[PDB]
Amino acid sequence: SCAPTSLPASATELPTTVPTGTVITGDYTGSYRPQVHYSPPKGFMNDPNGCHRDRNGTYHLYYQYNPLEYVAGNQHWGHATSDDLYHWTNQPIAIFPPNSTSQVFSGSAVLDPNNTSGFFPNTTDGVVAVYTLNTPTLQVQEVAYSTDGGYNFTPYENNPVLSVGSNQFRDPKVFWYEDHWVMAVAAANDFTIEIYTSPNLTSWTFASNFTHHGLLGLAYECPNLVQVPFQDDPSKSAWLMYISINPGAPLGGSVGQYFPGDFNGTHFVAYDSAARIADFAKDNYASQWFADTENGESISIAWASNWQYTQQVPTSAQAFRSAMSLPRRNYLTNITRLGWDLVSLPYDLSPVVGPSLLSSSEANSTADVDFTNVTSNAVWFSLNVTLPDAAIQNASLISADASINITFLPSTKCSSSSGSGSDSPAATLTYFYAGLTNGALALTRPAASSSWGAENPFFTDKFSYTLVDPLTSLVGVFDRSMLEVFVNEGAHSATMLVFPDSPVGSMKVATGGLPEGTQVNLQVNGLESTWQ
Amino acid sequence: SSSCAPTSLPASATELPTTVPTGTVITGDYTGSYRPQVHYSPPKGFMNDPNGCHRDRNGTYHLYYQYNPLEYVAGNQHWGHATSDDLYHWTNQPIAIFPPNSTSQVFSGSAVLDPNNTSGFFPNTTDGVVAVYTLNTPTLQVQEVAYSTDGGYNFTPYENNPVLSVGSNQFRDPKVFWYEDHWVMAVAAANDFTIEIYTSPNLTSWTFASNFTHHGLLGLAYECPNLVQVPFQDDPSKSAWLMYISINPGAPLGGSVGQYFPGDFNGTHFVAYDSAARIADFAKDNYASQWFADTENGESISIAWASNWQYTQQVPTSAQAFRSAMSLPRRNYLTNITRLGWDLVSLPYDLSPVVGPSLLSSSEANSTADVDFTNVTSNAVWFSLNVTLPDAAIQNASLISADASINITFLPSTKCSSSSGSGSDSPAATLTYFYAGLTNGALALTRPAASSSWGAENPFFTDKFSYTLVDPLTSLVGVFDRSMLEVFVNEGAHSATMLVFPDSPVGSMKVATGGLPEGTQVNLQVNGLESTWQ
Ligand SMILES: *[C@@H]1O[C@H](CO)[C@@H](O[C@@H]2O[C@H](CO)[C@@H](O[C@@H]3O[C@H](CO)[C@@H](O)[C@H](O)[C@@H]3O)[C@H](O)[C@H]2NC(C)=O)[C@H](O)[C@H]1NC(C)=O
Ligand SMILES: *[C@@H]1O[C@H](CO)[C@@H](O[C@@H]2O[C@H](CO)[C@@H](O[C@@H]3O[C@H](CO)[C@@H](O)[C@H](O)[C@@H]3O)[C@H](O)[C@H]2NC(C)=O)[C@H](O)[C@H]1NC(C)=O
Ligand SMILES: *[C@@H]1O[C@H](CO)[C@@H](O[C@@H]2O[C@H](CO)[C@@H](O)[C@H](O)[C@H]2NC(C)=O)[C@H](O)[C@H]1NC(C)=O
Ligand SMILES: *[C@@H]1O[C@H](CO)[C@@H](O[C@@H]2O[C@H](CO)[C@@H](O)[C@H](O)[C@H]2NC(C)=O)[C@H](O)[C@H]1NC(C)=O
Ligand SMILES: *[C@@H]1O[C@H](CO)[C@@H](O)[C@H](O)[C@H]1NC(C)=O
Ligand SMILES: *[C@@H]1O[C@H](CO)[C@@H](O)[C@H](O)[C@H]1NC(C)=O
Ligand SMILES: *[C@@H]1O[C@H](CO)[C@@H](O)[C@H](O)[C@H]1NC(C)=O
Ligand SMILES: *[C@@H]1O[C@H](CO)[C@@H](O)[C@H](O)[C@H]1NC(C)=O
Ligand SMILES: *[C@@H]1O[C@H](CO)[C@@H](O)[C@H](O)[C@H]1NC(C)=O
Ligand SMILES: *[C@@H]1O[C@H](CO)[C@@H](O)[C@H](O)[C@H]1NC(C)=O
Ligand SMILES: *[C@@H]1O[C@H](CO)[C@@H](O)[C@H](O)[C@H]1NC(C)=O
Ligand SMILES: *[C@@H]1O[C@H](CO)[C@@H](O)[C@H](O)[C@H]1NC(C)=O
Ligand SMILES: *[C@@H]1O[C@H](CO)[C@@H](O)[C@H](O)[C@H]1NC(C)=O
Ligand SMILES: *[C@@H]1O[C@H](CO)[C@@H](O)[C@H](O)[C@H]1NC(C)=O
Ligand SMILES: *[C@@H]1O[C@H](CO)[C@@H](O)[C@H](O)[C@H]1NC(C)=O
Ligand SMILES: *[C@@H]1O[C@H](CO)[C@@H](O)[C@H](O)[C@H]1NC(C)=O
Ligand SMILES: *[C@@H]1O[C@H](CO)[C@@H](O)[C@H](O)[C@H]1NC(C)=O
Ligand SMILES: *[C@@H]1O[C@H](CO)[C@@H](O)[C@H](O)[C@H]1NC(C)=O
Ligand SMILES: *[C@H]1O[C@H](CO)[C@@H](O)[C@H](O)[C@@H]1O
Ligand SMILES: *[C@H]1O[C@H](CO)[C@@H](O)[C@H](O)[C@@H]1O
Ligand SMILES: *[C@H]1O[C@H](CO)[C@@H](O)[C@H](O)[C@@H]1O
Ligand SMILES: *[C@H]1O[C@H](CO)[C@@H](O)[C@H](O)[C@@H]1O
Ligand SMILES: *[C@H]1O[C@H](CO)[C@@H](O)[C@H](O)[C@@H]1O
Ligand SMILES: *[C@H]1O[C@H](CO)[C@@H](O)[C@H](O)[C@@H]1O
Ligand SMILES: *[C@H]1O[C@H](CO)[C@@H](O)[C@H](O)[C@@H]1O
Ligand SMILES: *[C@H]1O[C@H](CO)[C@@H](O)[C@H](O)[C@@H]1O
Ligand SMILES: *[C@H]1O[C@H](CO)[C@@H](O)[C@H](O)[C@@H]1O
Repeated sequence: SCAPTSLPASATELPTTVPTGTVITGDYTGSYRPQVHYSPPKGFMNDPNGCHRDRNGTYHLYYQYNPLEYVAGNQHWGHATSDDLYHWTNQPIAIFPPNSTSQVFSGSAVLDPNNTSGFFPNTTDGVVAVYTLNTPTLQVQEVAYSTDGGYNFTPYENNPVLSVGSNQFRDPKVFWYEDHWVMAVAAANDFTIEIYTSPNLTSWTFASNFTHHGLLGLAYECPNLVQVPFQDDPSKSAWLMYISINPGAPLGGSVGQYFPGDFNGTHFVAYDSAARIADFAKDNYASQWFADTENGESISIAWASNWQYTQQVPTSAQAFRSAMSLPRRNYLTNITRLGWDLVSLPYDLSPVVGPSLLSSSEANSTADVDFTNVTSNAVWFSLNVTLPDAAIQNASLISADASINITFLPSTKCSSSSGSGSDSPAATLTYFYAGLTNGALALTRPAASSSWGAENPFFTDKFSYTLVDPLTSLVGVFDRSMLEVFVNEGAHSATMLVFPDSPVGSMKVATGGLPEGTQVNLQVNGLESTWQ
Repeated sequence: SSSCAPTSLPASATELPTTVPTGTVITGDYTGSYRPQVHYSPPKGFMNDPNGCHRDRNGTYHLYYQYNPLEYVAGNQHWGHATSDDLYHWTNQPIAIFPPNSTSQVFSGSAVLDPNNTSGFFPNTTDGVVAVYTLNTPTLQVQEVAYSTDGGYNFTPYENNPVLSVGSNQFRDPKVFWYEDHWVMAVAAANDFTIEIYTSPNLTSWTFASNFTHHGLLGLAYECPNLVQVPFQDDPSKSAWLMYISINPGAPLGGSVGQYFPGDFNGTHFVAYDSAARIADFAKDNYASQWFADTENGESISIAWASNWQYTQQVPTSAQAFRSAMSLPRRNYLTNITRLGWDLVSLPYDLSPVVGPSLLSSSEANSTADVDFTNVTSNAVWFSLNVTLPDAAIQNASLISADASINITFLPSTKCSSSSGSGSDSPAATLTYFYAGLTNGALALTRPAASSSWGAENPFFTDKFSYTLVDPLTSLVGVFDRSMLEVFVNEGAHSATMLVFPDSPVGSMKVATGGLPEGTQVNLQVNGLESTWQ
């Protein structure tokens, strides 16, 4: 059969009061509902919050949650748990505002195993949440603590723990550094990340400012100050300041940027004055790193949307708005010429990988992969290309036509008669080894595939990144309404929402003009739903 | 007389010579349905970066440009030359600078007047022009000098060229200017993401002064640096220095883009006021901006190449005898905008010489004005929309309806299009702005894929661009010129250059406002523009 395109009113109707102590029940069957990404059971989700791995290995994801509407507001912290970052268990709402005229904005969570806070005299797995409380006139930082492993939180009796008398002061990311707690918090409309320190998470002292770096956009948000291992040597690492900006991103709306540098417990110093954008498309925002991971592990997740159209995407009839990105493992590397680069790769996908749909070593060919049998409507693919040494040593031996095309094509079996009726691909990827646009990689969601997408004036159709080195590896995940691509071992990555009128039913992978002796290896797998 | 511009031209108008003409102006047919009528485009062939931009002592503006006279793609670079007194009415001139042989190219550079004969080239004239440009060879990029004594038409190479080599193949686009007591060159160490600053007493001996490295967006290369002094918009007695750098490829929208840095320059060092990156244009088709040398005091005048390296060599205009047009000429200022602070202002240079008949004037709020310009033979229009919100709405924006918006749509001609079936009526370009609601301050500029078979199929021809204001939109000015739309927001605070290649020519425009607060004043003015070629 075919995934429903709209759900019964009982699956999409939202409560008039926020459920306390109860898990919100969700129908995850909609034709747009991602099957291996997190999305809330009902309602509207945005930024990931309080991300941490507990001592039993369970990942806790919290998130900005409107349980009452399909648009942003009434923010609570939703909560889901996973042991593998793919199979999620919805949990009751973790943090509630004190009244209907306040909202629980973004923040972070840490384990306090040594009871620095004083909240945990008889436990070693105390969790402290540090979050922004939004009121009509102020944004302040507050603490709440959990003794049950991060399910139920109690507000700190002397909240707030930090106010500067500002209405633009939010998204505290807290972490342990040697002998004290560090908070990175956004003085959002001043384009400043403020660094504060604390011995106990409740009394905070100003250390330093990081101001007017990289792209300003209209606000700094969701700062993450994290230590990231080197891809080619995970014994080595550097600090990275990751800043989300919204609005005012170059593609429009929201985007993440980063700065490699040094951190010494009080001051972050960037290695240079350059601006670096994390993702070359527009649906990757508010990346948050999981606290309490071990040495050599950098784990993050982002909200896979854009503030310019997140509240207008056509999924509310399927009981949700917004999904998280694939969970990510991060590295730092140097790429040819450009130097510093934030590597993003999908966190181990093995737990959701299903049957092989195609395995091919054919070069200069077109492989058609039908996945109308894959009930998840989600696929993974990996394409490796190894050029002959002669082509690496002399690039003038590569034909101008040497290229790769990947197209995701609409289902004939589950086609909508109401949409475009187009045979337009839902999504395309094009790369040129040489010619006039040498190294250029285009990722597109053709307007002709989506009535909604064509009409939305911010739903940009085409994205590109230009490689210096030849493309040697490409990995992708398509999950009903999302495509993520990872180029050259995660050197470059892009997160793109797609809302085709007809569900994707097949994909074509074409290579052509590749030099004599070029090795091509393609693998495609159906993914297994984590919700069904 | 024709009723519709030709979409394809006779082979005589498009066929390119097999040898580069010397001493002769290349003849051009400027009638194609995509040929801009108030922007500069080469008579035939392929153009890119503006070069050697300067005003001579007679008040004549000289535009040079990267020129392939032999193909409709980049290569065989010479300097083309056109002159104007007003930066709208252009006169094509013979090719100004030629490579020494068939295996070298004249890459980008700048030109200056040397009235005091610092160079030694001009013992008997105060009208000497010196061009400083990159010579590209298979293995090297070096800086060379050439001088003109006839007012910038014919150049002679300096006998001891090159004037500057560092043994690099990525070393180009020198912009030279006078600072107090010496010449300054800003030149790109392109693949090192460094602008090198050299000084010279005479334009032929250059000394290294300082580096400006790894600032703003890196892209894949730094190109065409401009280090210029720009007056304050609200106070012409004040100014600051600006480092303007083009990057290609690797721009965030894909391909090529311009960025800038406000700062201080003292003759040897440029120091940015902060570590922020600032993008000049919020669309895709504005690159290699160059400032005119030797303007009057307090006039900052620039022009850019209105294209993108990802599709400039593939745009469907070669059948109309050209590839590439320059942007409108721009008057530049610096200002502070709400919250963001420093901002490069770009406004169209005085358009009065090309303004034709008024097509529409409206004071109506919450209405739709339909403007037919099928009778405007230039197929080019200017519009200005002013909006004055009531003070109550300025002081408290929660008083503005979520519906408060402006929509501008450019619609295909019924008079010059006989096309039928799906997509036939798609707008060629749209502009949408919201005062409030979920995307408050958001301005979208789009070129619908459905309007252009070529644009839909090109994988780099991005359909939608946006910029988000902090302040309400109070002014919007635009020029549509056959195949180009440029928009200027809030007195040139924000600007965008966007190419459009609709299957049918544009014949009409709709301007709609809705949901505007009670007592909002709106003024809309639209004029046909007069062709500068015809
Ligand atoms: C993947 O899709 C792209 C289109 O997005 C294909 O690229 C295009 O390929 C053709 C064939 O090489 C190009 O045509 C050629 O034009 C040049 C002149 O520019 C000519 O010298 C060649 O003989 C040929 O006729 C076309 O320009 C090009 N389009 C773009 C936008 O670059 C690509 O071939 C596809 N690759 C595969 C493996 O399917
Ligand atoms: C001012 O900036 C210029 C341009 O960045 C500097 O010259 C450049 O210096 C670097 C470092 O010495 C050179 O990079 C290196 O190149 C060699 C050759 O391929 C390579 O073996 C090394 O691994 C390294 O990447 C670069 O070639 C060179 N570029 C140019 C155009 O000369 C210059 O040193 C700076 N001067 C000062 C005083 O800061
Ligand atoms: C650190 O950064 C903050 C934020 O930019 C600075 O505080 C701001 O200071 C300016 C100038 O007085 C005020 O106009 C803003 O309203 C303040 N913003 C906030 C969030 O308070 C602070 O002065 C900086 N401190 C240091 C030591 O540089
Ligand atoms: C201009 O066009 C836009 C659509 O692009 C109109 O926007 C919609 O406005 C209503 C409120 O009036 C919202 O509820 C919709 O969500 C908006 N659409 C989008 C895509 O955001 C806008 O009203 C139009 N304005 C005028 C003056 O015609
Ligand atoms: C709601 O709580 C916030 C602090 O949490 C307080 O500032 C505000 O006054 C409260 N509002 C009402 C209506 O009680
Ligand atoms: C809790 O810790 C206190 C010290 O603060 C100690 O006296 C007591 O034995 C502990 N109680 C339990 C149940 O472990
Ligand atoms: C981890 O498991 C232990 C033993 O089963 C249990 O006591 C503890 O509560 C668990 N911790 C968390 C954070 O769930
Ligand atoms: C945290 O440390 C500060 C500074 O010593 C102290 O004043 C404050 O009381 C501490 N808070 C708690 C809850 O221990
Ligand atoms: C951190 O480094 C800064 C210089 O960037 C220095 O001023 C400060 O004292 C250092 N702090 C510590 C804790 O070493
Ligand atoms: C990248 O190269 C720089 C030298 O330019 C070096 O200092 C840094 O450690 C390198 N980083 C990685 C991740 O290899
Ligand atoms: C691919 O096709 C190119 C272009 O026709 C040809 O030169 C080459 O032999 C082919 N290479 C492979 C690996 O099949
Ligand atoms: C591509 O290469 C990577 C690393 O060498 C490997 O893990 C992967 O299985 C390869 N994929 C294919 C389709 O051969
Ligand atoms: C062309 O002129 C350049 C610059 O003088 C020189 O380097 C190059 O060798 C010349 N090429 C030939 C083929 O003469
Ligand atoms: C330019 O000035 C330098 C330094 O005084 C001098 O050596 C050089 O000969 C001059 N060049 C000419 C062409 O006069
Ligand atoms: C220009 O300023 C720099 C510092 O920014 C200084 O080192 C240099 O001496 C100055 N040069 C002149 C000519 O004043
Ligand atoms: C912008 O504001 C800064 C700080 O007040 C000031 O130094 C600068 O001169 C201003 N620039 C303009 C163009 O008004
Ligand atoms: C425009 O219409 C809105 C209702 O949509 C109304 O509130 C407003 O008063 C009108 N404004 C003007 C200037 O007529
Ligand atoms: C808008 O006002 C400006 C001056 O503020 C004026 O130059 C322009 O002609 C006006 N345009 C309209 C639409 O009234
Ligand atoms: C969801 O859209 C589908 C199109 O496949 C319809 O069949 C259904 O009625 C609902 O509108
Ligand atoms: C979504 O809307 C469709 C209308 O076709 C129904 O099929 C479904 O029950 C739900 O209301
Ligand atoms: C509300 O009712 C619908 C059917 O109309 C069910 O799908 C759902 O489980 C709930 O009972
Ligand atoms: C649940 O909510 C959805 C989205 O608003 C509706 O389409 C449905 O009928 C029910 O109200
Ligand atoms: C669930 O119930 C608790 C009980 O006090 C409320 O505080 C909460 O807002 C929600 O309604
Ligand atoms: C969570 O909400 C459910 C709704 O039925 C209750 O059963 C529970 O007591 C808690 O309020
Ligand atoms: C230019 O394009 C137009 C499209 O209608 C044709 O009429 C003409 O013959 C030429 O192809
Ligand atoms: C433009 O179209 C004409 C035919 O109308 C041709 O002569 C020319 O080669 C180009 O295709
Ligand atoms: C002149 O050039 C144009 C573009 O290639 C052709 O359409 C025409 O036939 C002639 O070759």
